[PDB]
Amino acid sequence: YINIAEWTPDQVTDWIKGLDESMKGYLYEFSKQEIGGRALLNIRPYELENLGMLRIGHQEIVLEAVENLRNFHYHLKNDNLQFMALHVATAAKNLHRELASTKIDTRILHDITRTIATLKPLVGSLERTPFRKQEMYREYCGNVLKCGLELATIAHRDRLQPVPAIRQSAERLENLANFVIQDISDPMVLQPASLNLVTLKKLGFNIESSYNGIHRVTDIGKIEDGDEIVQINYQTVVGWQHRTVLEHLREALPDVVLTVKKRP
Amino acid sequence: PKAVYLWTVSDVLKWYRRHCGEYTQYEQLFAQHDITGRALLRITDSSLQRMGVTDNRDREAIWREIVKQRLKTDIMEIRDMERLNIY
Repeated sequence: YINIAEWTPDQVTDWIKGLDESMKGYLYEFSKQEIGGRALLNIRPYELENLGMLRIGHQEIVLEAVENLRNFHYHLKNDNLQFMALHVATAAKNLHRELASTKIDTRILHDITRTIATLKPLVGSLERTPFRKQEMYREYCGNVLKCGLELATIAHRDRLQPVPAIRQSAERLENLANFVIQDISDPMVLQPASLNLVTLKKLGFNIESSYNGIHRVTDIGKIEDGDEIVQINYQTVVGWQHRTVLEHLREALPDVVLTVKKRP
Repeated sequence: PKAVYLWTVSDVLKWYRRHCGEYTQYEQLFAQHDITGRALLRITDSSLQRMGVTDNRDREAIWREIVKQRLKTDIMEIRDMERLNIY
């Protein structure tokens, strides 16, 4: 059972410790104020400050990690291409509404970075099994990246009439997102993600860790390339640093049980 | 060409002097709050206020530089994803 909302304060500090070396100074206060899983999943900046975490850089370590933890705990059923495209469509429409003379407002520039951010999980999923080796999904990915590059380069001024050009790119990105939502009938885009326990008694895979602490199998029986490791011996590692995930796996002895998120 | 998410606090301070040179008085705020590159990608206008950048004109200028740096990083990451879709 991976009910993060039922985490004891000890499980919270166990997880907090793996985020960054900077967290070690705050574990005592998390335990003293009895921060459980429910309080962790909804933790706010002022509550981090009540715990003595006044450095905003340290707050953002927790908040970024908790945001990944929240997505794993609350929205695993929608962890698929369709709802990634829905996030893209939502951000693009939001950018479009905000646009309704030489200088682009900082707010508009900010909306563009937030819109581009939604492309990253969609594109990342398109470049993994089972979409990676399908010609239509590869062409679709290229169209999304071309539109995203258009948005970013116009915003960076890299490429006369910036607001109408940004508006056209936002509409095109919304249309591209709707291609998955409306035009594709592949059941894979609507398949929920599932968790599987993989027991190892040995083990030749490598772990590629994203910048934000998502750890996937690479360079490789019941484990395939691109599968995300969410626990090692029932310790949740979503959001952990790359180094501490390796340290936890190496110390796990020949007997390691991995909780693995699996690709459709 | 070090990616922003790898920037140390020292890297952020050097970036701040280069792009926010007219606002040197707030440089120590980034050091005191341990604004790494990872933190720089998550700072908002609100967190700059909370850090103590109270002047609206100063904060808007600094916030714009941070957003512009995110766009630069976005362009770099989009090109990396474009190469990953071709190879």
